Amino acid sequence: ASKRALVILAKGAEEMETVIPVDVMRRAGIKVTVAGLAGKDPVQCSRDVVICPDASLEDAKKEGPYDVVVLPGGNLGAQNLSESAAVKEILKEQENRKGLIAAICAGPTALLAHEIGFGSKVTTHPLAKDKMMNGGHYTYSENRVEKDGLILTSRGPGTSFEFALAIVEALNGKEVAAQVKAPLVLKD
Amino acid sequence: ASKRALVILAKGAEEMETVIPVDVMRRAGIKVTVAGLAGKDPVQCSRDVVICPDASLEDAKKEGPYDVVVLPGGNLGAQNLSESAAVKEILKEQENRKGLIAAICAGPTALLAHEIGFGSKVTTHPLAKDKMMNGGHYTYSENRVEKDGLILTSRGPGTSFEFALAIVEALNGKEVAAQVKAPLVLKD
Repeated sequence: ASKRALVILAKGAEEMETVIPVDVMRRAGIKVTVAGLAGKDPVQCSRDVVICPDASLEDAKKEGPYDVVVLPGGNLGAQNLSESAAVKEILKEQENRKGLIAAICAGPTALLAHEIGFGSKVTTHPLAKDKMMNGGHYTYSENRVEKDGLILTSRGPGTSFEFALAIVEALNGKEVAAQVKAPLVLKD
Repeated sequence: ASKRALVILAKGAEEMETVIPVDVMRRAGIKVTVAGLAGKDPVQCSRDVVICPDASLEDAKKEGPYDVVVLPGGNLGAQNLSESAAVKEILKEQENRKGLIAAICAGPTALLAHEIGFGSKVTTHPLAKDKMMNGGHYTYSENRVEKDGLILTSRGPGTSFEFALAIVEALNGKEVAAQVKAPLVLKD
């Protein structure tokens, strides 16, 4: 009866956009797997924080399905996610089974690379808007968190808490998200 | 001419309170050393994120002095910081040379354990107030970030961004902090 989250961690990922959702989701009782795109080895994030993943993406793929797939941002991290065939397969499968897909900052540009969720309203970091909108396949929003169908996006490192709590609310409901939120000392 | 920050990372530390200041400080051009209390080995944080430190505290101690010493929170992390003689020596030396000391959430209770900054106004997580105030050696504040002399404290994971930007402002000034803040997409 436990919900499950897959966080895909690639070199160059924004480490704040990785750790905040992982932490908050585990506070909500979600079983989170931080999976290294390139294997089980430690990942050097965009600001040189080095994180040890829980598993390789290859192994984590076999232990699906996941209730949410989470794509952190970071320009170079997002480019690695966009170029990976394994990520394409995971996201397409998640779209088909109508599971939640969540991406933050530059992370959403991987959805475009893999032709995921076309027609949805999405947000990105302001600096990633042009890239996301190439072709007009999405409708752009400037909301700090945007949820359209099964696609949940958010704008930046400073929206990471709102992003993570939106995932919790979608998976576990509003009361759990409020319970988890209170000890964090968030402003609003 | 480069400012230098020491972040002391112990088992049980709050990983969000560790990564946000490290990331934000590096965005500000500060040279940050994440030092493992127990050595160079990977550190399991409170919500099971595993971080590889840049150095052991023993080695980082020899490469001082630092313009700021940063103490993350996490109940068990803070207890490990409070019991460590090496931390006592680092903090006392930092107090003597009038360097900045920054601690967040439960982190400030290590200042009490090591008899640091008595008489200062401080804040903590609400759940750590009673512990910090044992003996009445400090004056308590409920501000999200509090700075009294060379002691800078903050309340929780949700104040981590304000905490980190206060460090940047103290070290590099208000204009750098504002420049670093803008791409983060913080609300206020």
